[PDB]
Amino acid sequence: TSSGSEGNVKLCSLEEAQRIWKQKSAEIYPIMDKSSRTRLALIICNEEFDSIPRRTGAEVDITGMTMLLQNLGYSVDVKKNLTASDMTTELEAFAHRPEHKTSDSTFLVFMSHGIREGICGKKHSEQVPDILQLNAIFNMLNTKNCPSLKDKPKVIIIQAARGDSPGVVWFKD
Amino acid sequence: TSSGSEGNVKLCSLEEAQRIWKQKSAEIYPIMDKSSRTRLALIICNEEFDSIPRRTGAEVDITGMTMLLQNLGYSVDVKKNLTASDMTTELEAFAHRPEHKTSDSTFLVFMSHGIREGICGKKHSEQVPDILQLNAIFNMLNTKNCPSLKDKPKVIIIQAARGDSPGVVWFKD
Amino acid sequence: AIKKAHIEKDFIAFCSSTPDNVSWRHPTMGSVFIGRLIEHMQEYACSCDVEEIFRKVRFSFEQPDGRAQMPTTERVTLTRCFYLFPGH
Amino acid sequence: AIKKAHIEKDFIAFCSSTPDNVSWRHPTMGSVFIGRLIEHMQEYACSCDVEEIFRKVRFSFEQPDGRAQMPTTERVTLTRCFYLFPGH
Repeated sequence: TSSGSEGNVKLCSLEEAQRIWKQKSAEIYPIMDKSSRTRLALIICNEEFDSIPRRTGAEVDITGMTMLLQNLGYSVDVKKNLTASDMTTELEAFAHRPEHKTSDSTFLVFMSHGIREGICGKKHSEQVPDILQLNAIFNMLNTKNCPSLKDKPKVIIIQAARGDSPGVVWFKD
Repeated sequence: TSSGSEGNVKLCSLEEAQRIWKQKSAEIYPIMDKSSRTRLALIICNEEFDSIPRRTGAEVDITGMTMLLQNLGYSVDVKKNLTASDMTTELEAFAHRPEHKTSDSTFLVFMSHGIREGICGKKHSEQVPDILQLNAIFNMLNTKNCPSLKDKPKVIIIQAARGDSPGVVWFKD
Repeated sequence: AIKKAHIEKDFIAFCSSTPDNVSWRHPTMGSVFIGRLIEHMQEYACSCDVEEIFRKVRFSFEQPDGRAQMPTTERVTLTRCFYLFPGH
Repeated sequence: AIKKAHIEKDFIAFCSSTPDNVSWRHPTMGSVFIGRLIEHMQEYACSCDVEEIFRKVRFSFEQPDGRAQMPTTERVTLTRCFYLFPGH
């Protein structure tokens, strides 16, 4: 049933979990007790922009990802329409959250317009760029800047174009 | 025995191969017939430089990687002490080799001094940089510039520093 | 007592396309990468680790149409398999 | 007839360290990443796909010493498992 906390996410049974723990030795990330763990996730989604086209359909993405991450056991913070500076501030605050200490993992989701260099902030234009680089995201979440997430999986998901090209070439059969 | 063509590489048995083909459906890259395939690999290693320290021990790396790739069924080209321009020329020539048409995969190995921006050529100095970027390697081997390797695994291995930092932080137990 | 730890470890990034290339979004259906990711996470979180799920997502994009893209896994320092164990 | 193909697909890169960070080499023993890669390829090519082997290599570096580094997998567009099938 999809009425449970995990919704439409297919459950891992007790026999399935033991099969995973038997096939691989000490090569799996440990998960904390369900009763006490405080898993955190952050979604930053930019839909409304100053100078570039509105991202219609972004609400569907926010809904889908929020519900999915909740299904997987994460408490989800949703932040919308931020500059690159605001995203940096938000990421810094996220890295400082006390819950990471009693968590086993985290998810970061970024959804916006994008260019080769990185992810567009709300104020982005060709004349005056407003870009958050993937490199900055990693730096803000690493062991130096986020010691609470040491040894813990940090999954970064980015929906954004990476340039203007169609990503295809032709060939003949 | 290590006297065979595969040397010290542990063999995959017929029962082990069928176990791999049964556990996963159509999610494995196809391998071409051993009798007819012409697998190619390229090693570029820079040991002797104009302005930066000599890479002592590089010969051990060349020997090890050459023998390993041969053990895995690849015909190995070894090129030494090249500028970034020479590496580009060598990569372009490699992408044009007719053998890729009758191959199922390729390996590219780069070994040199390195900085954040990329891989050092033989003439590299802080004043006059001589750098090959990882982005250029991908571009030269993609479907546009190397159509013969379409749908085929292209493995790039890079031994090179990526900056000056020790890569560590302290924590207390 | 103090001990050394890697500054950067246990990361995985998953981008919607390859460098230089567009990523597609539908006005009512949302972003295709996002929708495809959710579907695969819902189906495969129970049995596959995250690296494996991301590979499956990439495979679903293999055959290119009018709106083509190839999701890319980036800067991976996962030292173990990350299983979500949904339900646990 | 012509058909569309992804411009960039079926790539995997494996770097000796994380961005900003050093990679170590011994004057007589060679580069540690290279030596470690060979050892793991020799042992695990028979049973594991390349993505899995690279993960194992990363794990072998997990505990940092005086000369620490964390190999990183980059820009992955492998849509399938790449098994070497040594002997075949």
